[PDB]
Parts: sequence; C-alpha cells; structure tokens
Amino acid sequence: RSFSEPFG
Amino acid sequence: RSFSEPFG
Amino acid sequence: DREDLVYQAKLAEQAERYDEMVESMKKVAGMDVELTVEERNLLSVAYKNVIGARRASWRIISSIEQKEENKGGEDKLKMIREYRQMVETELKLICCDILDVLDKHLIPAANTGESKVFYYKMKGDYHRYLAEFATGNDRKEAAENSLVAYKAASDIAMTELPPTHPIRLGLALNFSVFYYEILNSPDRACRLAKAAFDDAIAELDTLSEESYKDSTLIMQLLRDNLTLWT
Amino acid sequence: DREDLVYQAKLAEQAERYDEMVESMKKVAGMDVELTVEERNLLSVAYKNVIGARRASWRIISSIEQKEENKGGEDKLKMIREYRQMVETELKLICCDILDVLDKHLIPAANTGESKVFYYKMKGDYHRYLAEFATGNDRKEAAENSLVAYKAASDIAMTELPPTHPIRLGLALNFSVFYYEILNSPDRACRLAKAAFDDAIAELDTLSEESYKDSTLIMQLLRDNLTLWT
Repeated sequence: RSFSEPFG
Repeated sequence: RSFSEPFG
Repeated sequence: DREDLVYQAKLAEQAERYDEMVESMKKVAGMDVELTVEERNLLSVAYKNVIGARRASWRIISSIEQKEENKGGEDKLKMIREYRQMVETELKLICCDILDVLDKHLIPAANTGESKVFYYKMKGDYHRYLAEFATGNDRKEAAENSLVAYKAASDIAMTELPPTHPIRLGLALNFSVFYYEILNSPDRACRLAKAAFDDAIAELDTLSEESYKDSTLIMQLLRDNLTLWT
Repeated sequence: DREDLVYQAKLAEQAERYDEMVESMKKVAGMDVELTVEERNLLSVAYKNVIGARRASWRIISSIEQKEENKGGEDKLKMIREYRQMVETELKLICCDILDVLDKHLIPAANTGESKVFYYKMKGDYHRYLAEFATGNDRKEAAENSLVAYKAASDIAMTELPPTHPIRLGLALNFSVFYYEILNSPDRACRLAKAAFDDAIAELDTLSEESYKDSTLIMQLLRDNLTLWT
C-alpha cells in the first residue's frame, strides 16, 4: 500500500 | 472499431 | 472435481491469469456434460481475455505497420511484419483450440436452446477472429465458416429464444459486426442490427429479471453501431 | 543489431507483450557495454511489468486466502495456497533472472555514477520483491541482500548525484518502502524519506531540464508515503 517508484 | 458483445 | 475446476477458474479470473482460467474451464468442457450458465460464462470470459490480448496487440502492431508504410522504412517494416506474423500464429492457435473444444465437446453435449445458440455463436466469433487477420483463401474459408455458424445459431435463436434474450441479442450484435467488418456489407449489417433491436422493442414484456441489464446493454451497443455505420 | 533489439523492445512495449520486451532488452544487457538512458529505462520497464503482473496476482490471491482463513473453508484454502505457491515460484524465477543479468552483465559494465546507482537500486528492488512473499530464512536473506544493494546505491548517489536527481530520489523512495514494508521500521522509513525530500528542497537549483517532471513526481510520492505512514 506504500508507493514505490512508478514505471511507464 | 465496431462494438461487439462485451465480456467480464 | 467439476466444482474444484470452477473454483480454480474463478481464482485465476480474480488473479487476471486468463491462461489458467482457460486451462480449468477447458477441463470442465472436457467432461461432455451440459455446462451451467455460470460455467458457460466463465469459459467464454476466459477465451475472450486470452484472444482479446492478442487481438489488441495485433491491432497495435498493424497500425504501426501502416504508419511505417507511409514513411517507407524497410528495415523497420521487416521487423514489424515478422512481429505481426508471430502474433497471428498465436491468434490462430487460440482460435483453433476453442474451435476444437466447441466441435468435440461443447456442441455435441449441448441440449438446451440457450446453450446451442451460445456455442454456435462462439463458433461464429472465433472464425470471425480468424477472418480479421486472414488473407486470400484463409480469409474466404474463415468467413464461410463464421457465416455457417452464425446462421446455425440464428436458426435456433429465432425459434427458441425471445427477441430480448441477451444471447439472442449478443448473437445479432456480433453477426451484424461480421457483415460489416468481414463481409464489408454495411447495408446487411444495418438491417440485421436494426431488425434485432426493433424486434426486442416490440416484445419488451419478455425481458427477464435475470438479465434485463444485459439485454439493455446489448441493445445500446446495437444502437451505437447503427450510429457508427450511418 | 543493438539498434534492432531496441526497436523490437519498443514494438513489444507498444503491443503490451512485456515478456518479449524483457527477451530483447536482456540481449542488449548481454552485450556487456554501458546501456544508454533509453536502454536502461526500457529494460527496467520491461521487468517491472513482468514482475508487476505477478505481484498484483500474488496480492489478490493472498487477500482471498486471508478472507477464507476467517470463514475456515479448508478445501478452498488448499487450492488457494497451491495457487499462491505457483505464483511465488514465478516471482522467484523472474527476480532471479534480472538479478543474474545485473550481477553478470549490467553492474560489471556500468561506468557512470547514474548507471551504478540505477543498477544497485534495481538489485535492491528485486531482492525486496523476493522479501515480499518470503518467510523464515529466505525472508531474512532477501532482506539482507536488498539492504546491501540499497546501501551500495546510496553511497554512490550521495557522492555522485544531486539530491534532486530522479534516480537518487527514486532510490530514496524505494529504500524508504524497504524500511517500512520489509523491516517494519516506520521511524527509519520516515527519516530516510523526509531527509531525501528536504535535501531536494534545499537544492532545487539542481533540477535538470531533462527530468524536472520526474523529480517532481517522486517528491510528491515521498510526501504521499509520509502521509500514509503518519
């Protein structure tokens, strides 16, 4: 539920 | 691009 | 064990692992008994996801190909065409797999009007998906096989199901797409869709408590295509 | 041919066929030369999609498992656990594949501060993904390996990259998740995230034209976790 580094 | 019967 | 396969299919569906969902539902079909509405639906959803991923890829790659035909980059076009061909091989394999399941297992054991219409319509759908990318004789044969199946489903639907039945409406919707997209016949596509919509409107008293949302949705899609086609 | 692989990887990415995208970018990594920013990014996106599909499945199946532990349906729980275990095998295989690529190819040939930080941080990420589902000694070992890699990436990031650099910020973001989720240390997670955010704010003159949107996004995510954790 934490946010980690996004991708795309 | 026409719509056919959906699913789900 | 049938109950166990259905459970596994539902877990795969929740996990969005549609290959496994297909595996489980193909084993249920493999039993040669009438499937429940629930089982028919799970099997159809599983293959429509599996095939839908490749149809979506195929349309993307095809559009990239068309862009590059206009730029004339030939090294690129060789790689794009080989990639498209690979996706077409998977499409053909998936269609062939469910067509085999239909011909060997589902159709022979189907013993209700609803299930017979459902499976001939599926047969219609998977040959129509072969026809989307086929050329030359492969396209003619897929188109002829799709037509035969859709006609078979229609004969049964016309005599066995009310005109508001969602499988009958789903049939009209997809058969009308077939005339439009495969047979390049907007006039016949429009006629079939309009007739199915009007025949439902004439008999709205036949809507079922079980499926009125489903009927309503397909009728909206019939209207949406009529819009697109006119 | 390197150029050809990159093209193929981009076609696979457009087609959303991430397995093939991984295949193509792993061949580029296999060349033992410094990757471009573009190639690093394509490789990272390919594996994050491939692994992300299974992490998403794993979380779904795990939540279904937890529901059923409360209903105590044991026949169901046997099937749910076997399914989870199958997804864990795939997770382990995918993590092991990119960890091998990192150790054999990417890290040894990396010769810039940015690429060294990028790859040690990837190493940190994939051991952290092993730690998500591991138990007992496997969890301890994954957690220790993740920590070692993230520390290595941090040593380089602190001396080589400005505090607004997106890879440095991405590192702080993911290392802070590591302390929170794997090491169960909200205090250290909060400290690390807060320090990285504040150090960026102190030096906003260091934002690059090439990456200010990327820096801004990660800083928002640092703030969003701080919110979640307090």
